[PDB]
Amino acid sequence: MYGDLGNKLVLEAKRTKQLYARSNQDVNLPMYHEDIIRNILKEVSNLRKNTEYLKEQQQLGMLDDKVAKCQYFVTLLCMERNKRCLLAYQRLRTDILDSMAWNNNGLDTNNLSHQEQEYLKEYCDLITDLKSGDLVDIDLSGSLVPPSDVFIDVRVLKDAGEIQTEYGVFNLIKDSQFFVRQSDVERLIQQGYLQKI
Amino acid sequence: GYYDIDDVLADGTEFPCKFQYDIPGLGYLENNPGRPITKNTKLNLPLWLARILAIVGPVPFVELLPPDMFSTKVMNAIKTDPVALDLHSINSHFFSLAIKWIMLFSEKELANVVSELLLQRAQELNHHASSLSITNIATSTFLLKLEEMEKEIYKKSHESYKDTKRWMFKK
Amino acid sequence: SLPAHLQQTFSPEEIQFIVENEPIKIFPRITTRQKIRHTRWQLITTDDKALNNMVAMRSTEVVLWIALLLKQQSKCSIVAPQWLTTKELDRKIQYEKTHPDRFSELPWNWLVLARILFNKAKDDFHDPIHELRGKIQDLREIRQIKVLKGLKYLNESHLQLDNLSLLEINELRPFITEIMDKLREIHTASLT
Amino acid sequence: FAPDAVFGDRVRRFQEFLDTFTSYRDSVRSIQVYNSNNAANYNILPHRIIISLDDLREFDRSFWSGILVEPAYFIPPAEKALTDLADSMDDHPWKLSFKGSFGAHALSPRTLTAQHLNKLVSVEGIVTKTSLVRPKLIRSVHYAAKTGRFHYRDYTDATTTLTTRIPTPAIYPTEDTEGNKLTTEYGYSTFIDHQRITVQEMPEMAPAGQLPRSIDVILDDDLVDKTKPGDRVNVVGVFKSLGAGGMNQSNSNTLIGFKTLILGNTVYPLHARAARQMLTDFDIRNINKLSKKKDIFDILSQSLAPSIYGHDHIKKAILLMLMGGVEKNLENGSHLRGDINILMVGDPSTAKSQLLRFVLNTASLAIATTGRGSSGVGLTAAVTTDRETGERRLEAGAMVLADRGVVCIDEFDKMTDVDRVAIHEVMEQQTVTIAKAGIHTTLNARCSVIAAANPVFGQYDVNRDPHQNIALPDSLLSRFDLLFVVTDDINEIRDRSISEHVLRTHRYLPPGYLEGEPVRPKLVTIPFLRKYVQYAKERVIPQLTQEAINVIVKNYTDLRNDPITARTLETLIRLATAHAKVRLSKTVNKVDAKVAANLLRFALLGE
Amino acid sequence: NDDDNTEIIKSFKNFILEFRLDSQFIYRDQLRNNILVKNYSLTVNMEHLIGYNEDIYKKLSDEPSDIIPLFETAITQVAKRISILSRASLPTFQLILNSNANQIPLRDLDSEHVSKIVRLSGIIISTSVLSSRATYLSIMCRNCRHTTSITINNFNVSLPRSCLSNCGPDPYIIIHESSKFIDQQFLKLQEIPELVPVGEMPRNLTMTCDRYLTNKVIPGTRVTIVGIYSIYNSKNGVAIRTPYIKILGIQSDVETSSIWNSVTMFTEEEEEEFLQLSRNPKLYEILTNSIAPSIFGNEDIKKAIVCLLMGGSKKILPDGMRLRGDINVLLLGDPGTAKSQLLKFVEKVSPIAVYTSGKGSSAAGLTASVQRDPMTREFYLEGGAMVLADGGVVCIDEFDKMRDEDRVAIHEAMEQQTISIAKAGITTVLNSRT
Ligand SMILES: Nc1ncnc2c1ncn2[C@@H]1O[C@H](COP(=O)(O)OP(=O)(O)NP(=O)(O)O)[C@@H](O)[C@H]1O
Ligand SMILES: Nc1ncnc2c1ncn2[C@@H]1O[C@H](COP(=O)(O)OP(=O)(O)NP(=O)(O)O)[C@@H](O)[C@H]1O
Ligand SMILES: [Mg+2]
Ligand SMILES: [Mg+2]
Ligand SMILES: [Zn+2]
Repeated sequence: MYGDLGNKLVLEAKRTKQLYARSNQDVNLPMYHEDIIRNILKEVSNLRKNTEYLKEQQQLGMLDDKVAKCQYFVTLLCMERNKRCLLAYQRLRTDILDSMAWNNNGLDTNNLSHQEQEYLKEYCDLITDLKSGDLVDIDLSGSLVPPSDVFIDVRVLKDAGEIQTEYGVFNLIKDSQFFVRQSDVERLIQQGYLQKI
Repeated sequence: GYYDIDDVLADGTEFPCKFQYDIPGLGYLENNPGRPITKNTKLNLPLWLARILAIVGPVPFVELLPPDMFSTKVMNAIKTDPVALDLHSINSHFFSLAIKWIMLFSEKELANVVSELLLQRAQELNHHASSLSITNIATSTFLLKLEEMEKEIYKKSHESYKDTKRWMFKK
Repeated sequence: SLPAHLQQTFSPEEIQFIVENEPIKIFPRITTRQKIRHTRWQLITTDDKALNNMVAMRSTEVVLWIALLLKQQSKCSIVAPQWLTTKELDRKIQYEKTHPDRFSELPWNWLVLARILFNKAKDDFHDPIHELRGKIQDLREIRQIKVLKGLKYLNESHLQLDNLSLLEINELRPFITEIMDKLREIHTASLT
Repeated sequence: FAPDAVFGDRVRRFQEFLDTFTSYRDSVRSIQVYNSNNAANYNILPHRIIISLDDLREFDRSFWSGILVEPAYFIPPAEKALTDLADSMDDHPWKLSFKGSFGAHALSPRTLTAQHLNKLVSVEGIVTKTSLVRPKLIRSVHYAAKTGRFHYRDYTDATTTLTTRIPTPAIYPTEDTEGNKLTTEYGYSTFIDHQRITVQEMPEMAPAGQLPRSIDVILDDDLVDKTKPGDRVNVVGVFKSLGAGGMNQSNSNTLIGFKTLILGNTVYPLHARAARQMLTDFDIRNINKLSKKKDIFDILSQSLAPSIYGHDHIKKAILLMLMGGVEKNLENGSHLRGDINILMVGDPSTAKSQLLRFVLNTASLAIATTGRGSSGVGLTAAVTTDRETGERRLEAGAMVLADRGVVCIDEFDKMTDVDRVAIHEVMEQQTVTIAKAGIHTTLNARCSVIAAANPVFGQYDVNRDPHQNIALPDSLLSRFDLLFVVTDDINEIRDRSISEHVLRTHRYLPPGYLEGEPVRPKLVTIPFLRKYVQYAKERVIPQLTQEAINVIVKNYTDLRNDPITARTLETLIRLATAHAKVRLSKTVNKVDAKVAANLLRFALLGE
Repeated sequence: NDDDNTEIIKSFKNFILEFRLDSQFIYRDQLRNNILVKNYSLTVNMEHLIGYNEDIYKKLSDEPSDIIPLFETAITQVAKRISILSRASLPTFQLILNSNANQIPLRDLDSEHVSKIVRLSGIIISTSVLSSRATYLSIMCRNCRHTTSITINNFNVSLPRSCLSNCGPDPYIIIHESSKFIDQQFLKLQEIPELVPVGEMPRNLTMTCDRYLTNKVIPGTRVTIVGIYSIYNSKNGVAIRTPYIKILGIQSDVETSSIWNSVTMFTEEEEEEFLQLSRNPKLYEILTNSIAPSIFGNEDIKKAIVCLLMGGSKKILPDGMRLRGDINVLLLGDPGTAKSQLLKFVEKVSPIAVYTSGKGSSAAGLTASVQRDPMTREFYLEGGAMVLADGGVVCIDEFDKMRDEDRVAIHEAMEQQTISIAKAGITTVLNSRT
């Protein structure tokens, strides 16, 4: 029956929601269900053909004030349901992509639809437009854990050689350790090169 | 919410419907597009459809028969022992569906019973959410009997307690 | 753009950040008040005057994140607030035991500030710190009993929690608001 | 706090409850007038009421939770109030029973726990080891020969009362206070019937690798003999401890525990997935409506085992075997059996065991057995000592427990022959005879045996005769009504059909479970089918008729005059009579004889 | 005496209320967290008790049968003080002990260990039903109805011999309505197989647990035990008494299906580890490599063994029919092809398994056997290898040498997942999901 593929798709939605919600990291979101979506869209096209057939046959006039009213209303509701299921799935994966944008890309691509890939590009362009405009003195893409300590120990987890910072350098020797201003290394903690606190 | 996935799922559950008219062409609800639906046909329809056909008509096109999940058997089981009851086995979305049913047919008795159920289970749920490790079988059994609605409230509550305990004891 | 767990509550770290904005009394171990016979603090979130005019062991009041930053070094000692002493905590325990319905009027920051100062200023207490930790524990346990008694009376209408701490509130918030919301939704659904 | 001070208030509150929910007053008066009529008219209803425990909750939650959590202090005032109500009706202590919504007090013999002691509990299980019924002395009356007065003595033990009253040593008086000789007056003295049963945990519920637990129930007066062994049951009663538990210093053992019991208040037989299903007039009308559909026998037999492809003639025979023909009793008490006995012998993986398991789930009363797992004694009946008294007593085996039911036997040819020697009397005479241990008795075993077997070789060998293929003696095979031979004979069309059916069968998902989650063309439903079988067994006894006889004799002579024997004829009569039961018809007719002959022709010829 | 008992109780109350590591009062928190979920016990690590005040541990280890009840009493008092408002009821809390003391193997325990705290290990071979023991007897005199009560602690008790002020020769009876009771279970522990001496039969101990330690472990599980090695005076030499262990703590190597069928126990870290393991692309190859890694080749057999360990999905249909989920594999072939070694590995890795050899087996010995309970003089049913393997694997080595009527007995339990017994007046269909 016409609601079923929508239910399969939103059960998929719920499972990917749980997959994302169980962990602190961004779990790489699962494959876009192109096949179920195409089955739904074909089902919607069939329901559209049924409305077309019926609105043709209202010229022929069979009991239309009730019977055609009922057939039309039911198939219309089937289409509303299928729209709701499709938009619920797409809105969840949109929400997760927005989260990933702010977490990393605004500072696994095969699993997205091409609309979702170019959407993620445009949304990263938007985040960068915000932190590049007014309010620029705040790195709007930065962390939301409050700054507890200004100086921190950090252990170098992967090697990256000599890099400059605002008034000096760090030579990121493997398994060396710094005592350093947190604001001068936060980018490297996010990028996974530095370990502690 | 329109995009609230647990609401989209809850709307997908099915309720017993009794049709009030002979209507051609709707037989695909009875798995054959080529035949009518007849008056006093008794059929299970999803709530996203049954909700609408029970109001449009005049007599509406459908009457909704009392579902088993709100039968006198289940209501009596609720009214004896709210915390021991396996609502998940009754229906995984029983609270959302009860809210929808109360709204669809204004029913003070069910509103009171479901409020009593929610409050008395909220006590036990908070006890298991507050208790933390330093999973316990007594907790592990209780979380089976929770709805998806209650599982969400439990995860959020328990995560709050766990986060607070973490902050208090780890430097 | 906001994480799922920060959507409708504060993290315990954010609660600490809020509490860290409170003034606290310190004994300086540096002198910054210049005699008539060099860098100044030049703050913008809080008052600059006290830090610019410190003299060693003349007690003075500064915002707590600065007091902790100084106490990270030997350059300060943080005077415990008057409530955070053995006799005062014992009076609050007796109040809690004496009045089952009310919460005692400990300040809203009490658990957070006790945690902060027991960890970062363990040597500044006049009382032995093990007793202060014990009595803070007594208070949290008794207040938690009262919390459980209170949750038996959740409503579709409202609730009153006179002297509950910021941290205790924040710990309970994603439960109480959810349950009262769902009781409201059940109740309002019944209305014609 | 002392119970007596609150007894009066508890009495009047239960009196107000009974006055409020006046259906209980109507029930009391209905019982009374029934008993008065049947006493005068020259069979008796008991002085017992089942109260919906929900009604007592909705009336007064405090008293309701008193009945649940402190029954020793709340059932005696409730029964006193009920007795006073019965007294208030026009012209003996009345007892209570309970139904509904026990919550955490709904248990099994496993999860019943020492925390539940002295509470009112409901336990689901299967009955085993029912004791003998014995009169238990509760009051004795004595005529003092010289004094003229009738003295009396009450008695007590831990089973007679919900509270631990002081014990009374079961001694009869013999002398007055003045020393005058007493004489005991039976008939004025009072005895209750007493029975002790073991309720065992349902094996389907027992967790991985643990055997079923069991507990002992006490039943008094009218509850006695409400169950036999093998009955699946729900018992409601007060879970109690009794005895010294080794605290009496003659017992040196430190570690033994206290004995525990349920003192029973009501006993409900079960087949929920009730042993006898209730039928509404809607059910009656639907059952009759379906019986007039011209091909109803095909509909019902196709509705048997819908997850088994094919095997149409076997499912037809199974349906007629669930609805066996009428048993005849003749001069000198001579007897002709009415069961239909089926043997499925054939290749492996031909659904023989699955069909037995469907029958086990569909008949009103079915007992499962397997060839190796069954002893001949374990099949008929076994002598044991009843530890309640110390006497040698028979324990019913599978054939006796299935009386007025069916027996399923899987792996039947794997039996040892001293087991099969014990099958013969059940098949031939519907009875078993015991002549051992000083016990010399005969027991009823009136049941349809349906059995599954393989040939002596792993698969049926069409090069060789049935007596050479089939292990069993002809002296046993001739006792079965229908001997079916099945084969897994390879064929691409049938293999395609059965395969796609089996894949549809394995793609099932029960309601509410998520995808891949583990578990905790018209056809009737199995509950409907069970109701139809019960209706037809109870309410129609088809009478044989000459127009059917003509078909029967024509077909019997034709089958015989081309394995056939004299017993084949009454098998045809049984099959026709059962098909008349399928039609719900008071007469057997030519259609029934035609179907019976067609089906037996399939069984004999492989038609 | 009760002055010293009061001081012991106060010392333990202080241990609960004062013991602290890294800013957390672990025993106050554990006691509260246990009270909320309504398990009235406390798990104490004796390292912490030693570290707090070694005099207390000296008192406890000198005479645990007198000191454990006082510790339990202390726990009750703290439980009330931290969960019930003082001046606006709970049972006696069980004390559970965790320990890392040196183990005594089961065969070495003897007269020097009587009444000492003992740590050991073994395999549980049997678990009895939950008998009921009194914690508190309400008592009265049969004649004058003098009423009193006896509190009982289960460490080695009786009724009084005569009335506490004529009442006759043996005057007291129990009042069961106001008496209180607890669950008591008997376990039989057999010593570890690789610790049995040369040519010895494996020795076993009867042992008891109560309150929350009941139903915690099941037959076949390998466990470590903390308990008071102790004595009881059996009804049966001269001046000879039966040894047993009063269990104070159980720690299985892993917990599985002890009293749970739909319930589970997994930590977040191991669940996440299993989740990311499930997502691995080379998972089947890694699992195949894990099977019998010292056995060369036989790759399709290892693949099949993975499938047998995992099993399919069991199903129950509206027909009422049941569809078999578990999988059966036969290794038939030449000598020294590592078949027995593969069966040994499968019995080693499976969470539930039994290994038997066909010539060592019996029909009853495999499915289930009828037994007669001697002092009851009454028949009962005891489980064979199929019952003990229920929920797992049975490794039937040496299968072709199994006698044919023993071999035939496997058929039903192997396909229908059930054992249909009909013997000695017993009739049941036991489950065997193997
Ligand atoms: N016609 C059928 N339709 C569906 N499943 C079938 C059919 N025939 C056999 N099977 C399947 O075959 C399996 C074995 O069935 P079972 O009843 O044990 O066979 P059997 O005749 O008893 N063989 P055996 O015990 O070795 O003599 C079951 O899982 C059935 O579902
Ligand atoms: N592929 C192999 N890799 C390693 N060791 C092997 C291999 N095959 C055999 N062995 C060794 O040879 C012995 C195999 O014995 P076993 O496991 O009993 O084989 P089997 O197949 O059971 N033969 P049998 O019991 O006579 O039927 C062990 O000592 C193994 O270590
Ligand atoms: Mg079979
Ligand atoms: Mg070998
Ligand atoms: Zn006395």
